[PDB]
Amino acid sequence: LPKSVDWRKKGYVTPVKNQKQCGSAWAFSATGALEGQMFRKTGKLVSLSEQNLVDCSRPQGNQGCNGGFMARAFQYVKENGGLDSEESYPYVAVDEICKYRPENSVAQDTGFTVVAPGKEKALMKAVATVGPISVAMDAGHSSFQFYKSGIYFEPDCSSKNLDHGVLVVGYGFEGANSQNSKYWLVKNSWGPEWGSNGYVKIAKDKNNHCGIATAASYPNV
Ligand SMILES: [Cl-]
Ligand SMILES: [Cl-]
Ligand SMILES: [Cl-]
Repeated sequence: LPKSVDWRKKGYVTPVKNQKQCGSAWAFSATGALEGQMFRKTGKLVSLSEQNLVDCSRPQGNQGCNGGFMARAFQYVKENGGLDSEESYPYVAVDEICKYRPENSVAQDTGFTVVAPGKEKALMKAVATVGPISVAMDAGHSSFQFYKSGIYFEPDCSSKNLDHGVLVVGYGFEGANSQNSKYWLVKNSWGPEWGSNGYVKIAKDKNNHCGIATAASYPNV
């Protein structure tokens, strides 16, 4: 596998978004993964609608602004036959009536692939071969809220009890040795002002830190 990967440098990733006061990170994680796969398939980067997922995927088990899961979102896109663009179905950060319009669909998936649970090496293979990967993590810490620089490492982090969905866009390392001081490149949905331009480096190969490889998945397009 490559010593480092950064799908942002290849055009696969949209600018950082902001979920605001709605518990929809699962939807931003899912649109980010679908944006990358649609780019890999067509060469066009098109921002996708989180609101479409918030409003319409209750049957699949999502709860809108009260939480959800990325795999359930990919399930909805498969069952639904499509997903609207951000532009045609704008984000308003509250639960609303489903307004899915097939004529505005710009994405599709046939299901999704699961990374083996807990395997950082398996997550590394998927990031390297596929593109950006949806992942769950434990983000419930002030140290995460005020993250700014460096490789994030929080002793209080759980690898099992997770509460946030994010997007792994690559991986890398500090210094000249590719085998140490490793990190995951993670896209958040708290706006560009949060973190490092909306991104965070999470410690890699430090026993599945914050659960990054516990529940990872990507859409099949
Ligand atoms: Cl999931
Ligand atoms: Cl840094
Ligand atoms: Cl940056």
